[PDB]
Amino acid sequence: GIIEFHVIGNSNRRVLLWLVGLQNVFSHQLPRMPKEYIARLVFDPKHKTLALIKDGRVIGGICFRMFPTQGFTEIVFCAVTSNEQVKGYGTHLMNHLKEYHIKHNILYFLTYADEYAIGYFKKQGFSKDIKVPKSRYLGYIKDYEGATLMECELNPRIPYT
Amino acid sequence: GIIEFHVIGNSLTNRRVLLWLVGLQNVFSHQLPRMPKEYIARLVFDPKHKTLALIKDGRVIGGICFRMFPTQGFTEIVFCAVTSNEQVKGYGTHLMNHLKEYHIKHNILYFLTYADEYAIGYFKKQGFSKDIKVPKSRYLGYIKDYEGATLMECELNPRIPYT
Amino acid sequence: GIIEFHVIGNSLNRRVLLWLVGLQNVFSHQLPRMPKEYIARLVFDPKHKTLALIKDGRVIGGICFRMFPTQGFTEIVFCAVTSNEQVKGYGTHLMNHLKEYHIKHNILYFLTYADEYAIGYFKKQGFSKDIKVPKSRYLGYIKDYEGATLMECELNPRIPY
Amino acid sequence: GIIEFHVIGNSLNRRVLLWLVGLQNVFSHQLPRMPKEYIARLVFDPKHKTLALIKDGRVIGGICFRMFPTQGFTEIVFCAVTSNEQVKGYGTHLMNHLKEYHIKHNILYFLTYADEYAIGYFKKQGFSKDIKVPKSRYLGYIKDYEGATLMECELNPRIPYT
Amino acid sequence: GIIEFHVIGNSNRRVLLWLVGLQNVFSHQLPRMPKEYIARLVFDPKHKTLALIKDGRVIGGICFRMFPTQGFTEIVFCAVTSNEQVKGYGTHLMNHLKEYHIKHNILYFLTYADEYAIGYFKKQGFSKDIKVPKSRYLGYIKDYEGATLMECELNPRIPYT
Amino acid sequence: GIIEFHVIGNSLANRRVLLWLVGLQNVFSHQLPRMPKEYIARLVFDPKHKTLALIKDGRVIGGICFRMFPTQGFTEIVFCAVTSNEQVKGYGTHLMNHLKEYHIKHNILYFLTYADEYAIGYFKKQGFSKDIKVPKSRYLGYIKDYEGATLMECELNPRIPYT
Amino acid sequence: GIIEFHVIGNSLANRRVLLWLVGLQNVFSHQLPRMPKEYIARLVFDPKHKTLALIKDGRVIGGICFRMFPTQGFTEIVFCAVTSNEQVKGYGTHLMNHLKEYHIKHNILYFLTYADEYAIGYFKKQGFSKDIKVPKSRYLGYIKDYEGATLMECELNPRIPYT
Amino acid sequence: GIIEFHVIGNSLNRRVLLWLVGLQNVFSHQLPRMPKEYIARLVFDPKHKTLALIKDGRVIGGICFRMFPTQGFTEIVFCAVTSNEQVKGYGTHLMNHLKEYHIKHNILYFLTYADEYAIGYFKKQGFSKDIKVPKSRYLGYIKDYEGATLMECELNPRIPYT
Ligand SMILES: CC(C)(COP(=O)(O)OP(=O)(O)OC[C@H]1O[C@@H](n2cnc3c(N)ncnc32)[C@H](O)[C@@H]1OP(=O)(O)O)[C@@H](O)C(=O)NCCC(=O)NCCSC(=O)CCCC(=O)O
Ligand SMILES: CC(C)(COP(=O)(O)OP(=O)(O)OC[C@H]1O[C@@H](n2cnc3c(N)ncnc32)[C@H](O)[C@@H]1OP(=O)(O)O)[C@@H](O)C(=O)NCCC(=O)NCCSC(=O)CCCC(=O)O
Ligand SMILES: CC(C)(COP(=O)(O)OP(=O)(O)OC[C@H]1O[C@@H](n2cnc3c(N)ncnc32)[C@H](O)[C@@H]1OP(=O)(O)O)[C@@H](O)C(=O)NCCC(=O)NCCSC(=O)CCCC(=O)O
Ligand SMILES: CC(C)(COP(=O)(O)OP(=O)(O)OC[C@H]1O[C@@H](n2cnc3c(N)ncnc32)[C@H](O)[C@@H]1OP(=O)(O)O)[C@@H](O)C(=O)NCCC(=O)NCCSC(=O)CCCC(=O)O
Ligand SMILES: CC(C)(COP(=O)(O)OP(=O)(O)OC[C@H]1O[C@@H](n2cnc3c(N)ncnc32)[C@H](O)[C@@H]1OP(=O)(O)O)[C@@H](O)C(=O)NCCC(=O)NCCSC(=O)CCCC(=O)O
Ligand SMILES: CC(C)(COP(=O)(O)OP(=O)(O)OC[C@H]1O[C@@H](n2cnc3c(N)ncnc32)[C@H](O)[C@@H]1OP(=O)(O)O)[C@@H](O)C(=O)NCCC(=O)NCCSC(=O)CCCC(=O)O
Ligand SMILES: CC(C)(COP(=O)(O)OP(=O)(O)OC[C@H]1O[C@@H](n2cnc3c(N)ncnc32)[C@H](O)[C@@H]1OP(=O)(O)O)[C@@H](O)C(=O)NCCC(=O)NCCSC(=O)CCCC(=O)O
Ligand SMILES: CC(C)(COP(=O)(O)OP(=O)(O)OC[C@H]1O[C@@H](n2cnc3c(N)ncnc32)[C@H](O)[C@@H]1OP(=O)(O)O)[C@@H](O)C(=O)NCCC(=O)NCCSC(=O)CCCC(=O)O
Repeated sequence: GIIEFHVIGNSNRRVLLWLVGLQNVFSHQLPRMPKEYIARLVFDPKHKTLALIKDGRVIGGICFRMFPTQGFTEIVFCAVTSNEQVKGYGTHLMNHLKEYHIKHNILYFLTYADEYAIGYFKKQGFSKDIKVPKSRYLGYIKDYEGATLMECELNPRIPYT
Repeated sequence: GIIEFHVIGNSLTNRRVLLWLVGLQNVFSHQLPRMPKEYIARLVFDPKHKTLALIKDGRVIGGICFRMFPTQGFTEIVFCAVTSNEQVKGYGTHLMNHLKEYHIKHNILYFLTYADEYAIGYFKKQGFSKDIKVPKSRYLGYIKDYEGATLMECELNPRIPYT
Repeated sequence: GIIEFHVIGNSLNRRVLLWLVGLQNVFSHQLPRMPKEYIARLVFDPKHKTLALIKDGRVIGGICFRMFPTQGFTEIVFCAVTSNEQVKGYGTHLMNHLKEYHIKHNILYFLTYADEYAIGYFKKQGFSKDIKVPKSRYLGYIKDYEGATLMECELNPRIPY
Repeated sequence: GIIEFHVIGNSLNRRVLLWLVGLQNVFSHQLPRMPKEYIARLVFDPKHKTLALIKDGRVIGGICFRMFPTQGFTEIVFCAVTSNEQVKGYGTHLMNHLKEYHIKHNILYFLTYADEYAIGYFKKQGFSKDIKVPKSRYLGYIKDYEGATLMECELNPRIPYT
Repeated sequence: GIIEFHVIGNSNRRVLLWLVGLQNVFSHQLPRMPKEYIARLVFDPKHKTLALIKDGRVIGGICFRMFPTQGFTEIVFCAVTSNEQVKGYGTHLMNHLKEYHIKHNILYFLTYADEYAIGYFKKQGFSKDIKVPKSRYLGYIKDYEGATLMECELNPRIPYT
Repeated sequence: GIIEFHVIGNSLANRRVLLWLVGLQNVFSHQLPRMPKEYIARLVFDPKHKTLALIKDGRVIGGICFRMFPTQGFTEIVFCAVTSNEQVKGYGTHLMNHLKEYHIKHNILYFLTYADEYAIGYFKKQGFSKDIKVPKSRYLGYIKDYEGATLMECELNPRIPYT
Repeated sequence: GIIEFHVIGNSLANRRVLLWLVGLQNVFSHQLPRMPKEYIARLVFDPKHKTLALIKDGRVIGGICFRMFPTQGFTEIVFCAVTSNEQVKGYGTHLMNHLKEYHIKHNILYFLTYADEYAIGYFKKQGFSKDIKVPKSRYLGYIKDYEGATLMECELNPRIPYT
Repeated sequence: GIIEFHVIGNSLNRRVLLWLVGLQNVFSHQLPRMPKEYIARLVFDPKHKTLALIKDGRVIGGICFRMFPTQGFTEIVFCAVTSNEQVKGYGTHLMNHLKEYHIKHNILYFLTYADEYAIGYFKKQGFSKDIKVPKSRYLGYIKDYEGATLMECELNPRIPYT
């Protein structure tokens, strides 16, 4: 149906049910993390979420945490619901997220990828060469140990969307 | 007895809480004799200081005074004590665990603190470590420094329940 | 006509408004390979300021910059003097005002990237390739460009009056 | 006669206003190479406060400072004692008061610059050329007087200074 | 490419950037017009502008000024950006402007056209025979020595879009 | 059988008037079928158009939708219709008269209308004329132009009672 | 008797003004007895119409009803009358002289009127002309063109003391 | 000395009032065969504006005008500068300022009835006898003094006059 992207968060029913929608999709695709954890982070004020909507219904999104005081943006949760993967949705999601960030003058993503995920983060432009001083992000980015930290650098000249 | 925990603090915007804070200043000062009593009470009743209080039968029997630095990304452990006839019962670790839970819920996962010789052992068993991942450039001037004490650090795991 | 220097920006005034569009035009005209949209987005960003050089109510040049007190330097984003008034010292006065403005604001370091068409002008303004600012302090704060040369300028602090 | 301290500033009283002028006077006289008006814009800046030393009604000394609590330190801007009150301990009591004041606001580091003529006083007040504080924490905030040693003082909140 | 139309003006950031986008497209497509004149009118509040928005960015517009008291509108600027011309965009912009002017009780367009623009206005149902009296438009619309005054009369009983 | 006149219009209205406006838009739309019913609708509910409604047993049977241009010194006649089973009874004249008297009481003295081939003798019999004394500069681009229709004019005497 | 001039009308009255207006409604209709009293009354009390009243000994003895059309730059003389026991004494010429002075001070420099056969003499003596300098497009429709009545104009000079 | 321009008038502030009276003097004195009553009644009329030329406090000239925004033009009513400051560009700088003022208020036509001594000046200011504004549009809104020359000036809104 109509496909739409909304950057939504907690500061309205339509947004609220979308946020439960997202928390359902993040808990279900990322089972290794307590659903109570995903709920707090999704419904936190400082966290925003880019929501992919197919016909009223959440099917995917990205939860992030902008650190404009730090120069970068932390990518917290990335899921696309199982009957919607591998149709290039995750890419469209990352690009809207990229476009959103260049419009807000922020040019580095930082995220902790799991072994299963790294291939998709490559294909979005993320590298293992972390050019940000560890002193800049340690303690702000939620430091999963074992998970693999990656960087992305945006070019505010390219239209990502 | 009945046991309750409570994050309390001197608000600039109540009386149970007041007498509760007084009781903590009395515990901290008497269990921490080389801390001047006036210095403790200044910190406790300071607004940007919170204080997890441990209450047994309405009576303060311990607690941790801490100062959050969310902009910096870590919490300063300021005081903690358990009153003398309630130590070695596990109350000290229950305070720490609860303190750890509150701090996941507030998206902070780093504890800094200075320890004398006599407290260093306790903090290791709360899973602090001498190795400090946090940049000096981030905590210096915000945490009450202590020349002559160890700087300990603790890293919390948001995927874990502590209480 | 009489020359005026003003440090302006979007405040988050009709005369300042049309001046910011004037700057957006001489910036986007003299830096022709840069997206008009991008220059406009930055000129009108509230956290960027622009030293405008005014001659007869009309914009003839200026320097778009972005200060980083928390980091001790200022990023210089755009510098252009309009064509019919270049090589008249106008560029130098703009740079010299900027230096005066920053000494008074206790920032004594400029960081800029210089393409080959512009690097000489910056050398002649007291810039060097010798970046004394720790890389620790500027990554993720200055728009890292590849293929361009990062230049530094260190100001000399002055006791006013 | 009566000696008396007050932390004065220009916010948004005739007594306080003339007190400030006296402070600009004493500062500008004891710092003769400082432009008088640069001293003026500072004393009367809202973000600057001054610890005034009044003696029998009259400004004889002071320490002008700017607090940077979001950065954990205070910048010491001007110290001075009028010349016929120097070498009496007035300078030290002015400092010790400024310390006691800052313990109470949980700022525990002083930064300042020291020319030839006053570094010895600052060392007697416990300032060191070792700067514990991150250069990343003050480089864009404090006025640099290049040619004058930057010095730091770290405060112990557990001790009385008054 | 999601195209979309909007009648906007100066009384919101994206609207501001949208007008800058418009002032740009106008200057570049109408070079003999001073850039500052174009901006002075676009950001004048009695002047509205029908922005054509391809995939988020301005790629065309008509700056017009409505004169209800006088019973007509002034067509002030017309442009479609260079890469998007001869696709129909110019005619679609006129038709939307015509519908807006039906639903607003205004059924007369006046414009001055130089020789290169006369072809386009004839195609949009403009004519050189001006039935509005000089008494009604003169000194209200900005006249142009040597440009043809072109007139258009709309049918409120027609759908134009 | 009780017949009333009311000058109504869309105030920028209660249900009786709203329903009347609709009934007027219904009637105008049927007795004028070459007029887009969406155009009739948009005009009748315009806040600067008024309508002299002929009502019988609470029911709209006819009206004259007009547009007063007091700055220009005349009124435009927009729509004129009596329902079909009430025509040729003299309703359309009483409507014109009530409208004529309405306007001299409002110090407007000129009517302008466009009349197709099939409406011209109606207006002739209500005092309208093809000879326009109003200057083209006064009305052009203020009245809705209908190319191929005859512009008609009417001059009202304020020393006359019309009703 | 003490004579007075007062520009009055029905605003949006004062019981001394309101009785003056009927005093005028009387004098106008009685001196112009072939115009319906109703038409005179409606106008005198129309609020876009003012009246310059001539008050002798408190009673009304004449006046000039007028209508200022500033947007068009002219005023219309609509009624002029002096009580019968007070004609041929200079009253109609003072009333006009005041009307003139008043309009200079309001930056209006043209008077128009449609004079009947019996008025024309008076208007000429007040410097009125049949030669109309104001284009037809400015007054037509705004002032009523009675068949058989003579448009006459008066052009005022602001550098002249009229009163 | 210091020279400033000020569009002033009576709003229906004493330094303004004394400034208007200064204008009514200067006008009345440069235009002696015009009744001073009439000059004054205009200058202080509220539908009238006056662009004042202040040199060292003192009003040395100005232009009294009347904007007819509904009719699309502005009447020039009085132009004078003091007898001992003419022929220095003052009256031309005054009109240039009046031109810019009217561009921003989108009124791009001036009309004036000139006496024979004025005509040269308005022509240097770019006035001409070829009136594009239809009679219907200005007639009666401006008094047509017999013997006076109706002149017109069209302003170009893309040119910078000041
Ligand atoms: C990976 C996504 C989010 C993307 O879904 P998508 O729409 O299918 O992506 P697409 O545009 O259609 O395809 C893009 C392209 O990415 C490549 N790719 C390589 N590895 C993978 C992979 N594991 N999954 C999905 N795609 C992957 C595929 O080949 C795709 O096609 P392509 O090769 O480009 O032609 C989705 O498949 C999903 O929800 N997976 C399960 C959740 C997950 O594992 N998320 C990653 C971790 S989230 C985070 O920020 C960290 C949490 C903490 C931690 O991990 O430690
Ligand atoms: C440390 C506490 C508060 C803990 O009391 P508790 O309820 O009895 O603890 P528990 O859970 O029952 O047992 C914990 C376990 O920790 C072990 N342990 C090893 N070393 C120590 C040690 N030094 N102190 C307390 N326990 C210690 C004990 O064997 C306990 O049993 P376990 O090993 O688990 O079988 C208590 O002993 C006390 O009141 N101590 C004196 C107050 C004190 O020194 N607190 C820490 C310093 S305050 C601060 O934040 C630092 C200020 C800056 C500076 O000091 O320089
Ligand atoms: C470069 C400026 C802004 C300076 O204009 P100006 O008024 O002529 O300066 P001036 O005081 O009269 O001349 C002083 C001196 O500058 C020297 N110079 C050396 N190289 C150049 C050069 N490439 N362009 C202009 N001047 C240059 C001239 O020889 C002059 O020599 P002199 O000292 O008089 O003997 C102007 O020419 C201009 O707008 N040029 C075209 C646009 C441009 O390339 N601007 C500089 C790039 S913007 C930038 O690098 C900021 C960051 C951009 C990014 O991040 O990518
Ligand atoms: C330095 C002060 C302010 C101190 O006043 P005081 O009453 O004499 O202090 P005290 O407690 O009685 O004496 C304590 C001790 O200070 C020692 N000392 C060593 N060197 C100096 C020195 N250069 N000046 C003053 N005292 C100095 C004296 O020997 C005393 O020693 P002691 O206590 O007996 O062991 C005074 O001498 C004075 O007013 N001097 C003139 C102004 C001045 O030098 N101010 C400090 C310059 S920094 C400033 O405020 C400007 C900004 C920085 C910049 O310009 O870059
Ligand atoms: C005129 C427009 C805006 C329209 O372009 P467009 O998107 O290509 O329109 P289209 O529907 O795709 O094609 C329309 C059709 O109109 C015909 N035509 C005749 N002359 C022209 C012409 N000069 N340019 C474009 N088309 C023109 C062409 O045959 C076009 O294709 P078609 O007939 O459908 O096969 C465009 O060409 C353009 O951007 N031109 C540059 C600026 C400009 O020419 N503006 C018009 C005058 S600005 C004004 O309103 C008055 C300012 C005062 C003054 O000039 O003095
Ligand atoms: C014309 C009216 C509205 C009036 O009808 P009514 O109630 O019967 O009036 P009445 O007092 O009994 O007068 C009947 C009298 O009018 C005469 N007559 C001469 N020509 C016509 C004519 N063309 N149509 C209707 N009647 C006409 C008849 O011979 C009758 O003779 P009579 O006066 O009784 O001796 C009615 O017949 C009707 O419903 N007509 C259908 C709609 C219509 O044509 N309305 C007039 C035009 S709408 C407009 O305002 C113009 C919009 C723009 C445009 O037209 O382009
Ligand atoms: C006209 C007036 C108002 C003037 O009477 P007044 O107070 O005596 O004025 P005055 O200063 O003493 O006379 C100055 C001079 O006016 C001359 N005059 C020349 N023709 C006439 C004339 N036809 N009627 C009255 N006076 C006339 C008299 O001869 C006087 O002496 P003069 O000949 O100059 O040596 C008076 O006669 C009167 O009230 N008459 C009855 C009403 C009347 O006819 N008023 C004239 C206005 S007509 C009107 O308002 C409706 C026309 C609108 C329309 O329906 O189209
Ligand atoms: C005309 C002005 C106002 C001009 O002020 P200014 O500073 O002297 O003029 P400027 O800037 O130096 O420009 C001088 C230049 O204008 C040329 N010019 C040609 N004819 C004349 C002329 N008749 N008067 C003044 N200048 C005249 C002179 O050759 C000068 O040559 P230039 O252009 O400098 O090379 C001045 O001379 C003056 O105050 N004159 C006395 C009052 C006067 O005549 N005012 C203008 C009449 S406006 C009016 O109300 C007339 C009656 C209108 C009505 O019927 O309501």
